[PDB]
Amino acid sequence: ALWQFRSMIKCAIPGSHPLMDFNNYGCYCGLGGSGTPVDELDRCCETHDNCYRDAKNLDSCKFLVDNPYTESYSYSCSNTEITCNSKNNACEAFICNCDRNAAICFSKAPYNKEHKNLDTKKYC
Ligand SMILES: C[C@H](CCC(=O)NCCS(=O)(=O)O)[C@H]1CC[C@H]2[C@@H]3[C@H](O)C[C@@H]4C[C@H](O)CC[C@]4(C)[C@H]3CC[C@]12C
Ligand SMILES: [Ca+2]
Repeated sequence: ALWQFRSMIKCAIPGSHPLMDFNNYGCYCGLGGSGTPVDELDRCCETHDNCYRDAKNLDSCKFLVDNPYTESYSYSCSNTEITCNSKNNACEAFICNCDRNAAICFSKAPYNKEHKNLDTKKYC
């Protein structure tokens, strides 16, 4: 679920709490998404959006109001190391992994301040 995703991100990137703020990043980091990713970090979010999209397509899965972000799963954090609980059901496991991959992608991408709260109606 969204809040778990936030938590999962702080795990892989400690000094990140202040960035989940009211803000949004690039063309895909936030909700919706349109046009083309503006950089590596934004591409991570686009990839994550496509991942959720694949989840919504699994005929064996149905999420509340078709929003994978509502799906709560179980996961644990070690030393910035994320582990998805094997007890999660198939649908939850897919989401957990999407969130995990994104968290890892985020930790490796550069953060470009000029993309914070980018005017999406203009540049996306
Ligand atoms: C993980 C990211 C932090 C940047 C950063 O500190 N990089 C450091 C890199 S390095 O260590 O210096 O290499 C932040 C940037 C904007 C954040 C996103 C935005 O705040 C929009 C969204 C807010 C929601 O509460 C959670 C998902 C949501 C989609 C956030 C995921 C985390 C992001 C992608
Ligand atoms: Ca659940």
